[PDB]
Amino acid sequence: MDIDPYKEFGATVELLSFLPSDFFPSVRDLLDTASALYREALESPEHCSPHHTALRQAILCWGELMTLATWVGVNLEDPASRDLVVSYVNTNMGLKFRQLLWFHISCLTFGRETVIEYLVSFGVWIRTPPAYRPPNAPILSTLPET
Amino acid sequence: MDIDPYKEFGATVELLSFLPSDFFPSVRDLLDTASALYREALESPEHCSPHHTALRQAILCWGELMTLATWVGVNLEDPASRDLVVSYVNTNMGLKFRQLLWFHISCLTFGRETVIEYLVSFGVWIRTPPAYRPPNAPILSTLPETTVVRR
Amino acid sequence: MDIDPYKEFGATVELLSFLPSDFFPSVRDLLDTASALYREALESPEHCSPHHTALRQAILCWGELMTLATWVGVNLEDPASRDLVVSYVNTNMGLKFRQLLWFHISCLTFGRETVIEYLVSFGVWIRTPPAYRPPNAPILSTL
Amino acid sequence: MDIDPYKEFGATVELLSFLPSDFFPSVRDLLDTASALYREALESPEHCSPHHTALRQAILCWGELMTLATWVGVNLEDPASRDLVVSYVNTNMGLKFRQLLWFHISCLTFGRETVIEYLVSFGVWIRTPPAYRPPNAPILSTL
Amino acid sequence: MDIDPYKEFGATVELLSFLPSDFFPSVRDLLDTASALYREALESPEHCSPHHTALRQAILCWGELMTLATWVGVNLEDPASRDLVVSYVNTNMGLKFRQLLWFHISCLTFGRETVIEYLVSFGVWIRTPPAYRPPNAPILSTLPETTVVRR
Amino acid sequence: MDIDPYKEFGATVELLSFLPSDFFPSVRDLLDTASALYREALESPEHCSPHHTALRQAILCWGELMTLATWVGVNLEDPASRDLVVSYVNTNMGLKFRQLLWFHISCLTFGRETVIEYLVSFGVWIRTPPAYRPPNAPILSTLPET
Repeated sequence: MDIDPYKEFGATVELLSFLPSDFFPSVRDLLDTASALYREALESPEHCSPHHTALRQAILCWGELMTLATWVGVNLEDPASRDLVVSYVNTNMGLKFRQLLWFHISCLTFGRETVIEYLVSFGVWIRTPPAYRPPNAPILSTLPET
Repeated sequence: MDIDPYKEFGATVELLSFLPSDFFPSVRDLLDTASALYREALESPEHCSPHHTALRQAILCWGELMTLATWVGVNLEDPASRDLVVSYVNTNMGLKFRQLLWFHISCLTFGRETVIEYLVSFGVWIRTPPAYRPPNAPILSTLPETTVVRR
Repeated sequence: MDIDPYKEFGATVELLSFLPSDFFPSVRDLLDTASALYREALESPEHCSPHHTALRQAILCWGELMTLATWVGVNLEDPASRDLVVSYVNTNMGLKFRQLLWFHISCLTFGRETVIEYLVSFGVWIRTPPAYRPPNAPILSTL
Repeated sequence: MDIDPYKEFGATVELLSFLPSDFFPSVRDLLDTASALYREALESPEHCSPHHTALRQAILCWGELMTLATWVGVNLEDPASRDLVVSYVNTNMGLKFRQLLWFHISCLTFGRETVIEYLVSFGVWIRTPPAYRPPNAPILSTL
Repeated sequence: MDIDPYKEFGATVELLSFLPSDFFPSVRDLLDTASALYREALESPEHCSPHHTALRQAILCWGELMTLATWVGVNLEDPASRDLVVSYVNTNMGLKFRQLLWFHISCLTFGRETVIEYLVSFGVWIRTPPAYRPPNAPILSTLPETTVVRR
Repeated sequence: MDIDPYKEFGATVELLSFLPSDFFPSVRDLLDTASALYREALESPEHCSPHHTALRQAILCWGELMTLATWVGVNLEDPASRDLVVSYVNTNMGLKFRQLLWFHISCLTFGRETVIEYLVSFGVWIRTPPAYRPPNAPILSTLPET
């Protein structure tokens, strides 16, 4: 079908592409963050959020992708095609997967509407010329002010 | 017909004339901003606002200009004239379209009165020689001058 | 973004396609009509209507296109490429621009709904084979 | 002073420009129509209407012009200059005078607003290209 | 008659002398600003304010001076004296006109008391020697610089 | 812009041109009259009228024009162009300046509406043939009748 995973939460693939691709963290860092913070909740029998549900699904999808990478590295003799497919998996699919993981984790942490507003503001700040914008790049924090 | 596109919305050409050419982002950046923010409203059959209407019209003009640039690059085997026309289109007319798109988008985003007050203050800042003015120009943003998002 | 300009006004490119391209008046005649009727309203500092807004936008766009044509005729030495560019601007782009001007002006004048029923009725009259097509084609009026 | 005569009545020179010059009837036919319909009102000692006032003024102006033509034909010996002046008076000035007479008479007859919508509708019909221009052009009536 | 055009409004020539002569913008930029956001009032038949009245008078004087410059460039076959007169008019006579225009425009926009206290504060900032002079100077502005607005 | 200085008071350049140009007094006489009558008010920090404001502005404009004439007479060696520019300043610009000064001073003295009515009546009297008009030319006075 024509399914946008972000629209049920209030965003779009176009909105998450409004940001650079080099901005999103690594799949490993995102998974470590998730395991550090929301592990008990993801491993629980209760849903506890659509965010939690989608996050479980994405984590398992990426685990299957890593299993595929390993099966390739083993059963494929051609080093060219081997490394080629592995690079494809790690980069092209990893980009979307870390987009999704970042979105859901940042939502759970700070706030869904907050994350959406941050997407918009950062995508505008990056396209604004430097002299006519704030110097520091936007960022999300849970550390209150004084 | 002596028409000012900004007089309808309360601004004026002489008011935006003080904005340098380096202040406006690229046409592509502005179009991406619009398509990411107000796309479902621009593609909507409802007159959401005059800003939306003018934005649609400007986007379509720019699409036709891109079509023209492509047709030129194809049908003009004279590289000199071809590149010359393409540069004119992308620079001189692109400047006006950047101006217009930026005005309408910034209005939709922040507030029309806010944008107009910002333009006034920025004209004041830019008309001043550099020595007798602060180094950093005014900034229009929904964020604080410190870019941090809690909640 | 695929932005149909006539969607917010209740029509579509596929709906105006009922009209041929040779049916539309000249940009000059359309602009003369506009300047004769709605000049003071287009020069006005008010959102008189969305049609007024779009009409201002289109007029300024066409003015910039004429500026382009003149700048070309001046700064370009190759007469072949010069004439090619000028003819393209005048004909191909002018087609869409007079489509738009005609639509919005006919709206202002006769009614948006009236223009829409005119479009459908002209589509009927043109789909009609010639043997049974009446000579007097549809047209707008107020009398 | 730039005094548009049709402004106080709701039209403009640019609006009547929609009408060609060969479209207007002859001064003689217009005056015959006036004398057949509104003669007793124009000879009346009352401000029947601003149209009546302007019509009286125009008729007297044209009468003085005819007097000029006759005085020329009498007192001028150079037939070249005589014919030149007479032709100029009859054609160039007669054009404006029959414009004015037609406007005011059609007002009296059918309605000022009706005349205005007629002007705009005729502008449409004439901007229309011939292939899609209906043969039957707009016209005023009461039936 | 000692006619200080600024004491009618609360200032003086000596109060505006705090501002250097190179601080004032161009006559053309000032005219564009006026035409942009006070014109409908300037052309009105109503006494909007003494600022408006004095501004009308100054604009008309400057228009007549431009007329004079043109008439000179036309009727003076001596290019030397021609350019001399033209440069005098453009620079020496125009300095005072742009002083006056800046004053009245800024008083119409940001207020009169604000402009006066701004003159005072800028006089302080400029009397201050450079080693102890802050980088940023007083700059008239309704908008705070880092204005992050979310809607 | 398109600015008429007389319309904010209720007159026009066309209305002040409705009178002859040889009718207006000299700039010197007008300035002497102003200094004799309204000097304290023009030198005061209070506005006291739009008339007073415009009059101050015009006086200073004419002072700058005289300064220009002097600077010319000094720095210009060519006597032809020197006298030419000086005559232009004195005559062409002086005409408008004395029109303005006369208008504002007569307003302050007698009455704005009175001055307007006088403009109209005098411009009609001058164009009327002599035999069919009053013989004496109109004039403004503050001297009441008996």
